[PDB]
Amino acid sequence: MDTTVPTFSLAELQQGLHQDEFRRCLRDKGLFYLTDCGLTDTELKSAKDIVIDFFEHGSEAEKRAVTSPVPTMRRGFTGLSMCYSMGTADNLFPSGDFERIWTQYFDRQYTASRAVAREVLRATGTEPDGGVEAFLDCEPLLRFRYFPLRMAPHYDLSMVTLIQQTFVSLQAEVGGAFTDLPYRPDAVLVFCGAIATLVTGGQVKAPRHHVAASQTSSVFFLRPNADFTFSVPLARECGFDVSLDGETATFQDWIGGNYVNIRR
Amino acid sequence: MDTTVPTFSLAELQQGLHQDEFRRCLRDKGLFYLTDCGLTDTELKSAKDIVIDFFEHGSEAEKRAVTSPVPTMRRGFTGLSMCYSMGTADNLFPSGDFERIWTQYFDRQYTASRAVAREVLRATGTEPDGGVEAFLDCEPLLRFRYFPLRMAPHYDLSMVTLIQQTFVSLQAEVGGAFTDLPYRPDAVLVFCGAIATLVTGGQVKAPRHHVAASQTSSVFFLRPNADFTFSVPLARECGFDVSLDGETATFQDWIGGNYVNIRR
Amino acid sequence: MDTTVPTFSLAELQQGLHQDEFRRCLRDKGLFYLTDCGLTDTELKSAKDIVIDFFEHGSEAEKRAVTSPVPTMRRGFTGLSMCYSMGTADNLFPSGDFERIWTQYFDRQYTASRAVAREVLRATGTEPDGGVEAFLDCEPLLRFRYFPLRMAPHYDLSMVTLIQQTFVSLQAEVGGAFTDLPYRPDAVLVFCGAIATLVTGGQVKAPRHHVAASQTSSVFFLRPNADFTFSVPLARECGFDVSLDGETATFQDWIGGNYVNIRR
Ligand SMILES: CC(C)C(=O)C(=O)O
Ligand SMILES: CC(C)C(=O)C(=O)O
Ligand SMILES: CC(C)C(=O)C(=O)O
Ligand SMILES: [Fe+2]
Ligand SMILES: [Fe+2]
Ligand SMILES: [Fe+2]
Repeated sequence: MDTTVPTFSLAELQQGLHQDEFRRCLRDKGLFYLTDCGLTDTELKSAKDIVIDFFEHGSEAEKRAVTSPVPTMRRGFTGLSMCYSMGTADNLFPSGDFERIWTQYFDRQYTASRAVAREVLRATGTEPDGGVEAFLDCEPLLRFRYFPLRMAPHYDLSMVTLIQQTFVSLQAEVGGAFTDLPYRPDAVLVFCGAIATLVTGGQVKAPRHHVAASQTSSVFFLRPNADFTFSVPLARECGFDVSLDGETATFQDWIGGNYVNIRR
Repeated sequence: MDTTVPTFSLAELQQGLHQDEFRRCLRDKGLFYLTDCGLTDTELKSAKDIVIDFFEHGSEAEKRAVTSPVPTMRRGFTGLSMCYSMGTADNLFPSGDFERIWTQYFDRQYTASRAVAREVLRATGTEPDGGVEAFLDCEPLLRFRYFPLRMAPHYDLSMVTLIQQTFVSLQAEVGGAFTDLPYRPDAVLVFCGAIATLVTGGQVKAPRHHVAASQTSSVFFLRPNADFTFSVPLARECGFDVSLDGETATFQDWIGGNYVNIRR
Repeated sequence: MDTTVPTFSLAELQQGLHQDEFRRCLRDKGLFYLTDCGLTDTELKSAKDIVIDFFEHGSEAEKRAVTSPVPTMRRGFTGLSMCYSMGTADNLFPSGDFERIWTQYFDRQYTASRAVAREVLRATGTEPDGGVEAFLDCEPLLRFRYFPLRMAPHYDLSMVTLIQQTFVSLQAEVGGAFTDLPYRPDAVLVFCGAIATLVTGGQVKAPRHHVAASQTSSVFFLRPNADFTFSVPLARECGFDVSLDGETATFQDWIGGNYVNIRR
């Protein structure tokens, strides 16, 4: 088996091309680069520069105004390296220019994430309980980190995670070995998460990955709604060590009352 | 903005003084020293000496008699450095003298914690679902540690946490930088926790803190009851990344079936 | 008190012998070696050799065929050192010979685990809610690790955990000090877990242990069903820091929707 991380054009997938290859990739690797999805180094520059400007030239007062009262990294500024997070609502923006630039950037990320997830579902003949569109109108989280192992091995609990980033620190398990994941100015890196594995009945792999040890990274988590419902027996069938009584359960029943993005 | 950790007299607060300054502190810093609350180095000496005596001169048999069958550090003796924990009931005391001394010490800590939390609620015009007194008649946990980073950065999930302690190891984020928190023989240190943030609708900050690397520390967590109820949309509004279906939820729905005191 | 890790013959226990000594051990130590339970170095050789052969001579393709889409270590092969896991159903076997050998090995482990747990319940006069047999027909997990501190201090959340293994790395807290736990070709090592503490009302200790830093170890967790029910007030009485509203709760209510095997 070739341990090369493949690349797929979103447009070609939506045209019904490379279906066998796509299904194979999802099952055996669970990761791939995605082109023709409206996201490149171009649509990233604007957002990157303005947030970097904020991280470097923003005053403690300005940063305070966009910092949540609890340091959860859900919205606004966070000092972990620095981070800026946002979602579909309840956002914290430092300026009008910043808001316009980041709202557009977030929208493009959310659109691309839903589109590729839509293809993952179609290629596996998966109809989520409640329908595809209700499943995809969810609870995304975008996190931009600035770093002027650096992250332990783990897998994502998202449906899919889109990464842009800017030495190759990011590595993922492929074929049984850690493969480097360099940036592609013309594409976005896609990691399938445990929810893709769960909703498709085990047809999709959620690969482990980590960051080895100055750069920036944009991570977009497409996460299901709390009421997303699934089959308990089926979950057991593909590796989930669930402690759920009954035949069906929700994302909330499984993970709890607070979103958990990664797992070791 | 001045990054000085302020001090407030509990008596003066209860008199309606320094309200604007108190509200400001709660919002921008989330920590402060508290005087005139019935807790000083005097009321600590008795408890400290007797527990230290136990840690140093107690036999393995005597320690066994006050050690829980599961090493949870909820009640009795624990060997992590050593620790002694207690609550409102189901306690484990090694001697009659010990029980009298620590029951009085616990009562003073619980009274002071409820009193300052009462002021936090009043200064923010907060009426918890179910009322103030039902909210404050809760599930406190007192932990005394003896140490004859030493603790990773985190925030507390309590309403408020009171610390006495005895080189300055304790540090908290203030103004965007770690500020030392030395002991005050005449005051107790108060950290606001995530529940203060939650119940007040985001009017209170839960500051991150840690312990840098021989001394003793008394930590009192004022924790809500499992059935404490709050608004889900409001929680989302102040930074909580909740995965809760519906409009209202309980502490148990959010955190789960076991108390969690801190979060990184 | 003697800090020696005792040994009990399962057959002698089932005959009503050494009851006081057994109860004492369960209360003060929570661990012991078990002989005459159908498990020795003999019944381990076959399984060990064949899995070692797989770990060393198995191709990436063969390992892939028995690897779950999510890296949970619940079933099949896992590359953490390597590991092979199995349960009562939904298993992944690389060959017919492997399946026959490991199914028999698993059955012997499950039978021995239920038998000793049955004795733990009898010696403490414990009748689980719903009855003994329903409690023991549960959700076991067997994990075989190959290692051609190595594990932080923790306690198990199982009813009981059986260990075989093959310098003494394994250590447990006994009498207030870490005692080495060498292998016994004629016996299996038994650690009592938090569920034994819980179901017996605090009559059984769940000892902390860890692995100091090439060998193999077989760990069998006898875990309760999600619907196992217990008394909340009683749980509080023996050290469990539960945040459960009401008088009764289930394992799922306490731990959540995913099994958790250990706790620090
Ligand atoms: C650091 C990025 C690449 C990541 O894996 C994550 O945030 O889950
Ligand atoms: C160590 C003390 C100061 C603490 O932060 C805690 O226990 O939460
Ligand atoms: C490593 C083994 C002995 C263990 O303690 C466990 O897996 O819980
Ligand atoms: Fe990740
Ligand atoms: Fe703390
Ligand atoms: Fe263990």
